[PDB]
Amino acid sequence: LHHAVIPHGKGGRSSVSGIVATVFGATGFLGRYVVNHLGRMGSQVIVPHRCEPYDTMHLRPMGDLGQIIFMDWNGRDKDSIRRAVEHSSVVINLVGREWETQNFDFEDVFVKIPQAIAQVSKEAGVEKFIHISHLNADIKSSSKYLRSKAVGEKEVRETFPEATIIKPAEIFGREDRFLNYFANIRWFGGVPLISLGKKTVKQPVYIVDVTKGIINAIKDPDARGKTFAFVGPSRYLLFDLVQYVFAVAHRPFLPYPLPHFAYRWIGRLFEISPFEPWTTRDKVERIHTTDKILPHLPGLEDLGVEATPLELKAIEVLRRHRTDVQPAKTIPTS
Amino acid sequence: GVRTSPTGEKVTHTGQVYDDGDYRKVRFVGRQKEVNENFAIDLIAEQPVSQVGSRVISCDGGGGALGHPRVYINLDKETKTGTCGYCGLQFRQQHH
Amino acid sequence: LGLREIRIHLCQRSPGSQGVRDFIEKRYVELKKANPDLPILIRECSDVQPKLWARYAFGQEKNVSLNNFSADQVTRALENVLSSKA
Amino acid sequence: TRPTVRPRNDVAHKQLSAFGEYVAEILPKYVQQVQVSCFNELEICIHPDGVIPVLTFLRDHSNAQFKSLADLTAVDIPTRQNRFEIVYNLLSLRFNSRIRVKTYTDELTPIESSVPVYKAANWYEREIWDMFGVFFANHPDLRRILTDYGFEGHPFRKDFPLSGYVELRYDDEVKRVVAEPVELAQEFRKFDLNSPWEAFPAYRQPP
Amino acid sequence: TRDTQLITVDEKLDITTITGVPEEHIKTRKARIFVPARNNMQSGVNNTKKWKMEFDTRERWENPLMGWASTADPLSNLVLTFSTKEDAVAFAEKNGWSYDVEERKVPKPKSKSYGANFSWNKRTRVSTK
Amino acid sequence: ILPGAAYTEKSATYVNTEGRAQQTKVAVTPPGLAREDWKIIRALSEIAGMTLPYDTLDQVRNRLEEVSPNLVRYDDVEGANYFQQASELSKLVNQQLLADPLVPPQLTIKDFYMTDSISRASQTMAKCVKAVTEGAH
Amino acid sequence: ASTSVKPIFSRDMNEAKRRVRELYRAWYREVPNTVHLFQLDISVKQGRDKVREMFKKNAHITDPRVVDLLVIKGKMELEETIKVWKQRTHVMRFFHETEAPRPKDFLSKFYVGHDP
Ligand SMILES: NC(=O)C1=CN([C@@H]2O[C@H](COP(=O)(O)OP(=O)(O)OC[C@H]3O[C@@H](n4cnc5c(N)ncnc54)[C@H](OP(=O)(O)O)[C@@H]3O)[C@@H](O)[C@H]2O)C=CC1
Ligand SMILES: [Zn+2]
Repeated sequence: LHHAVIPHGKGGRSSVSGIVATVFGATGFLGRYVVNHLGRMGSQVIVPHRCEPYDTMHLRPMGDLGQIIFMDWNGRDKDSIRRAVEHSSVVINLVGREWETQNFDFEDVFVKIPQAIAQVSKEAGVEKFIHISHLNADIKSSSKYLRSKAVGEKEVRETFPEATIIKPAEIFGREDRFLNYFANIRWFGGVPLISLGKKTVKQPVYIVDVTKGIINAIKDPDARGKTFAFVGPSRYLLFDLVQYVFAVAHRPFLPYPLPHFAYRWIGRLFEISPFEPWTTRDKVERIHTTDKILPHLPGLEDLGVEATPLELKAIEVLRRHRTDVQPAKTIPTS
Repeated sequence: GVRTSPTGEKVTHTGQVYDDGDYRKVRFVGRQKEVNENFAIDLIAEQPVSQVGSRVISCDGGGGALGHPRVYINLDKETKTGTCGYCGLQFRQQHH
Repeated sequence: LGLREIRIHLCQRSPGSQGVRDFIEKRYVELKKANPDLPILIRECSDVQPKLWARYAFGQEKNVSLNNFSADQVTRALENVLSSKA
Repeated sequence: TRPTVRPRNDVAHKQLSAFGEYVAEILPKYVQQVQVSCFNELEICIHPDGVIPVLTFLRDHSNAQFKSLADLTAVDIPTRQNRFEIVYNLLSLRFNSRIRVKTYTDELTPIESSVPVYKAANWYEREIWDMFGVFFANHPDLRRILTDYGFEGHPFRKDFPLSGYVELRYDDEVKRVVAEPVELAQEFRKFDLNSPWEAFPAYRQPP
Repeated sequence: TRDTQLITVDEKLDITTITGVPEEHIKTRKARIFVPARNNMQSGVNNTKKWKMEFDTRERWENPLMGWASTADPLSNLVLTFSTKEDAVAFAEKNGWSYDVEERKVPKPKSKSYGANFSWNKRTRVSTK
Repeated sequence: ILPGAAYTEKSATYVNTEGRAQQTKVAVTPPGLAREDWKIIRALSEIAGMTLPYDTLDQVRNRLEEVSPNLVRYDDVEGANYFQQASELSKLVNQQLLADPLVPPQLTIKDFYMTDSISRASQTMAKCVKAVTEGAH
Repeated sequence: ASTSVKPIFSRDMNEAKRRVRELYRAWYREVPNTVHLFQLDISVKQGRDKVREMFKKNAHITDPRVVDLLVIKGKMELEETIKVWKQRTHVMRFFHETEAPRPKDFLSKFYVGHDP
């Protein structure tokens, strides 16, 4: 524990792995899985949080005594970010939001805050920096969510050149907003879709695969200053994918088309609430965006992670929606 | 006798202080490092040396049964004081 | 690329090593003046089956059991190693 | 008298000695040794084949009437080839006396279940099985009683580690309690306390 | 003359599969069967009577929170006592542990004589008493 | 620089001045990223494509047996013989003695305390060298 | 003699092997019921593979008495599963889903720690 930190032990709860990580946005969906893997191997995890301490309780059991440390931070306060990274050797940014708030829009969560963390991390002396982006990130799309990601990805790549950008597709899991999203369209009617789910190809990836990929990027030396594209093993049509979700959840599937402009309006209706919107204009766009194919970026297979097929671990997610299923037709590689 | 390291952390009476690059300092961020202010090595030096008129004096720490085991201290050596092994009090022999 | 060292194993007072003990007493001094730069490592140990190890270049080793041999059979094996290299 | 020393009871030492010979004469086929300790406790050491014959005699015989099974346990002595010592503690309310019966077995040899004699041995034998791994034949329901379901190993064996091999923990990824190899933040500190000087010369063993 | 019907089993006793021990701690360990050496600070010889079996020492590291000594070795504190060397080897063999046996070291009998302290010619004469 | 384990941190074999082979036992593990010395060479061989034929300590000690059978006879003295043959070969190549007196490297006790890496790094041996040179007080 | 010993259930390997198969059939037929009652996230085939693997690791045993104990313990494990004395956590402890694989090659061990 002089030059960096020497690993010690068997790689269990009470071991020392040498990883001192600050995980921004650790209180969300992808955050709880990243902290669980870091703390499960004996890492010192620092968890800045904006929420009530009551909402960080599901993280305390994830590490031995003293291994999970909680700090208050403000996305717009550079000093708070400095206090949370000055002692770390790796910084992971999972800050994000599926909707805009009166105080935080997509240009804050995905551009300004990530660049603030990257800058303070660079001058604090942090050596490794992992930033999460989107697979479909580019400034050409109707989704302001995806336009912000492309801008933020470029700014992170400039403030912290040795950063490691991860570009995952729609992540599915127990607490995801992807498979659970195609299961809450039952109290209104059928399943609205742009077109009828055709001309929309999705490549979802398992949450543990993304988590295991981020862990291996910390340990792997030849991942500094590199971009990855974490994608699932199989590609699906949004119609076939959603049909599979309802079959696994044993719900009656009544797909009917809806105009693209018509879906926007009902998105407006559901985003007037003060709480987590059920759906929004940007959410509809992203679901109906086609997952890019970037074969020039190393993916999960370049970090020793075997992508988990959606059919194998979809029952564990949709079990709670229920009151021998044919696998969905998949696009061949060709 | 609490000294402060260049980074600003207090040095404990055992000499403990985290180096500049040690990550374990992160446990004190938003909290404090508990350091006892009364250094024993400094307070027992303030006690005066006791002048006795015999070659062997006995110390029991003061208080009888509330002190420490009674030990006898030899004061024949004139180049130093006879220190009690339990409590640190010092004794000297009057003009011999 | 051939022989690099010779190792001979034997016991001190075991009958099976009698032949090898005879070889060392009389033959060995002659064998060593003819091979001044060849390390012949005689190593004795109680209750060890006698053997002859030959180590050629690049770490290859071959062993032949000298169990119950006579001094003549032993010197025969040395030639098969000194002469017929590998 | 001597205020700090336990007074002897030679009357009770005589009586238990006589009853020990009595039992040794009536069941020579199994009894291997009889002894009375300095504090008047009778031990009958028997061959394991005599568990049911010897216990039945002591329970039913008019001069024994040992109708209570106070306790039944095992002791693990690894240095013996029959490492386990099965111990029966019986009580006689008629004659207000206690007797201890000992036998032995190893990791593989079955012992006969004394449930037919004393019904109280049903759970005691399960605890012996669970904690020592001694199999009792013809037990109505033999299974673990104290250890966790699926527990591997027999904890009370002298060679089983104090902290075991696995520890439980709740994993959020799989949403359940999981078992993993044990890692202690502070290892148990093994103290070597034995004095290098003999304490009791009366128990010295021959060189 | 047992009435119980016995059977013939001609194989070395082996219980590795019915002890619950993880396979990692049966094949990778190294038992040491020895008689403990006398503590040189004391003259008592009552801890050198029995044979002990202990296992090979493994890693202990500093606990980050408190500096305590941590361990992942379940057999670190396990020590067994045996009356003789043979019944200690027997226990190791049936549990599957590789072992090393170290022969007992008993002090050599010494020739002691108080009168030699005052010898007329020999060198054993002592200068101080 | 490849960090290795000291004698208190490895089960290693040593032979004393009389041909008696003895083995140390692990008291503590080597510090930091240091590793057992013979394993550092097994690891190097595999990365070099010349993988050695032993993967465990017992296998490495089987290899020692093939080279010198007495190196696995722990706490046993194997008598060596053939002094006559050694003496015969000792006088085939004559050589001339120098004319400088035999001076041992260690004359007084000040030269005894520090002789290897471990003793030279000891703060107690240094105090012993100072004590026998400067004296008391 | 020394080699004469009481049998547990089986007097030779042939009789013991009969009890092994009778246990395998009982286990083989409860995986679908176990995977259903406990609502496990594994498939029936990989549940039956684990049963096969457990029967395979201790397949070199030649002592009839050791086989009897392995079957006695195996039946106790089956009874706990059928009676639902176990819970979802106990059934899944055969699969070690939370501990990362321990590499078995020499080099991988050499990098991580001092263990063999
Ligand atoms: N989950 C998915 O399907 C996808 C994930 N990603 C990206 O990964 C990142 C995290 O994903 P995910 O965990 O699922 O999202 P979540 O909504 O589940 O969690 C977002 C985290 O960011 C925090 N956050 C949001 N706004 C702020 C803010 N102003 N200040 C401080 N913290 C804030 C939240 O803290 P708090 O809870 O206290 O509000 C929360 O901890 C995102 O950037 C996302 O774009 C990429 C592809 C798909
Ligand atoms: Zn005092």
